[PDB]
Amino acid sequence: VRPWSEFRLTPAEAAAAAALAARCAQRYDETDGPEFLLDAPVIAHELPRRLRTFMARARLDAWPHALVVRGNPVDDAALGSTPVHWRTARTPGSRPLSFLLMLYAGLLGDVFGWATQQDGRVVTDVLPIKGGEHTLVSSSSRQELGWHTEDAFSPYRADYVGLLSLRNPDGVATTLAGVPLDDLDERTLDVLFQERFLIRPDDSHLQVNNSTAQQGRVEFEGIAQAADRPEPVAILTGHRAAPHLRVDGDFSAPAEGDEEAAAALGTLRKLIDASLYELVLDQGDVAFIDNRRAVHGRRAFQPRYDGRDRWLKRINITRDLHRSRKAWAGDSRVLGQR
Amino acid sequence: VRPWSEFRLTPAEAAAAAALAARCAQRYDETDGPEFLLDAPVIAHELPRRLRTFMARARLDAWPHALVVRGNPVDDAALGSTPVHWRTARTPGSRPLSFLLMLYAGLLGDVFGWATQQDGRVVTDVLPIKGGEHTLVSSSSRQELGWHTEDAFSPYRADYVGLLSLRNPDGVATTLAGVPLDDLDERTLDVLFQERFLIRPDDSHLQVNNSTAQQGRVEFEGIAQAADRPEPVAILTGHRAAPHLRVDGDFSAPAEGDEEAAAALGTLRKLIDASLYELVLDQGDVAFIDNRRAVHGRRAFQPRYDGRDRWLKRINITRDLHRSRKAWAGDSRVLGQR
Ligand SMILES: NC(=[NH2+])NCCC[C@H](N)C(=O)O
Ligand SMILES: NC(=[NH2+])NCCC[C@H](N)C(=O)O
Ligand SMILES: O=C(O)CCC(=O)C(=O)O
Ligand SMILES: O=C(O)CCC(=O)C(=O)O
Ligand SMILES: [Fe+2]
Ligand SMILES: [Fe+2]
Repeated sequence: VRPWSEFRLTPAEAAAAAALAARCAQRYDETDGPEFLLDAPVIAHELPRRLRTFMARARLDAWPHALVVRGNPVDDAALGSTPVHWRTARTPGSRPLSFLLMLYAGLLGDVFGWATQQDGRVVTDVLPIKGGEHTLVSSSSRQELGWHTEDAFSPYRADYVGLLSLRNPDGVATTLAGVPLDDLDERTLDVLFQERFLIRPDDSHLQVNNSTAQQGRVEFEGIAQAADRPEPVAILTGHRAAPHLRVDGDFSAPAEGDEEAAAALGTLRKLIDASLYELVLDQGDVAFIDNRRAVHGRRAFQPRYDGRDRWLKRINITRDLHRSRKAWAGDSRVLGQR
Repeated sequence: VRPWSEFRLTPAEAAAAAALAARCAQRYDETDGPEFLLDAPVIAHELPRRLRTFMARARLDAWPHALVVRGNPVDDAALGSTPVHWRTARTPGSRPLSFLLMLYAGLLGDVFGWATQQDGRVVTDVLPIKGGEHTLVSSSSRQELGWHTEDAFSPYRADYVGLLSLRNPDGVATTLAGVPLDDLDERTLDVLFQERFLIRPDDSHLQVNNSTAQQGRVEFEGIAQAADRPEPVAILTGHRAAPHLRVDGDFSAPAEGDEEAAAALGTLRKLIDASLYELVLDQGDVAFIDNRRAVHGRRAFQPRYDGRDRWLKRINITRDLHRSRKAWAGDSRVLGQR
């Protein structure tokens, strides 16, 4: 069995999808422009029908932790070297694949970015940054990226996180875990459903991990409020037989002095640690991780820094953009508050 | 200006959409079968491109209370007489248009029904029922159907309510109103955002307005719990500059003894009453009402009972089916709890 839903493109289907993305790259200036943001969901209707059927059906299944699409061709010579930083990572060689990721994402929902993450970009980059090996952000390497709900601190966090592997020569594993419902006793479950936990914003939302500019500066103040004064929230929500999950192994805490909540979180930690499994995104594989059913991370790896490091394109997806309307900057798709 | 977003099909576009719906009616046994429920969203990708662009873009706009599509051809001779009851309302003449409504709905989200409403049907019927002129349900006529959020009692209520006019010879108006934000003072607004109100299920969820059978019987018990023991909820949620609305003019009440909450609800009533406007769905018009931004109703009218009464097909749409997973019966798209 597999805890995720998987689809493998035929070479013909993969070529057709690539051709469509290349056409988009020819017609539009960038992926994050207002034009392509609006058009991509409709252009995505031209993708191979079997893939559209998979994405429409698999999203509605009750069980999978992710939707995985294998077999998108990538030519390393055409792609070029892995960027040394996300700032300069919008290379011409990676451009068609960025368009491709957004097309696939459009079949699942409304894409968006954060003003406080990688300069408000919608399509972001995951790659190892020299000197940042032992950090809590996606550009880490030597230190394992601990399991987490994406942007757990925020009520506007994605429903799906898309990851497209541009290259991964050494097969470094993405980690995943669902709610450990087979082992959570009812008392512990009861406590996890109560608003007795604190969840602060991760380090990617700090100014230090963004470019030196006034572009999207006011949104960093809302990150500070979330870090300094986190209101108590629940870890589990919804149906007790299939709960949605909101937790971060490195940024979650119990409400101050609440030892019963602490015990529940401690138990949850051990159960997620013990059930954590691996998904290897080989070059050309795309995963859309269900950010409500599963937490995810990335195994520790030794970075190369020789031009062929592991490199993913990444995108946040929500089923309903209007859920985050308080955090809207304007007509843009870049979220944040004060 | 218009408070809703409007689209008029060209005759060619309308004919193409009709042709697609007719093809679906030929290929599938019914609209509510598991097959067409799953396929309709992908088949909808074959609708006229200008319409798909409208639906993709208009849904993301911040302002409209509804998305209105004009100009679907309807032949009264082909359609046949208006049914005397919803039970027998799945007539061959109305079948293609039911498929059409579901195709359009598939562009906006996941369709669903309620076990306690019209025998769990996904595509439901709005028509006057003889002897039921002065009721609080959609089959009323002589008594105005007061403004309401659809299924306000439930946290699984639709994001969009679709209404397709099969006929409306006397131009009876659907009523609509947004949040009266131009007139709500901040104190009143503050109170409406607090969990100080009760909202009970409407009369369409009662057993008396469903067929005599054991089909979907356990779900009526959850309706009783909502009616007997309503937990306090808010009327307004989300962004204060653009709140989402949850209210029913005939089923909302303040929390017991809460006079400040009562004052706020009383004020809201008068402001919605005063700002209520009309939308006439002529034969062939389809409206997708934003059930979070607007309340809606229907003007009082004199029923004919001569075979040509006003008749709509209706459908509930959610942006995320998994929001209601506690209320899932099984793999079906019919909601309810105990
Ligand atoms: N436990 C954690 N490391 N949480 C933060 C995860 C990494 C973060 N989502 C980023 O893009 O950098
Ligand atoms: N205030 C009201 N009348 N609320 C109930 C509205 C009618 C209900 N949605 C039905 O289908 O019959
Ligand atoms: O590198 C990976 O596979 C996971 C990256 C990740 O968790 C993130 O960017 O949020
Ligand atoms: O008849 C109309 O136009 C409105 C019907 C309605 O409000 C409903 O069926 O929920
Ligand atoms: Fe992540
Ligand atoms: Fe209604």
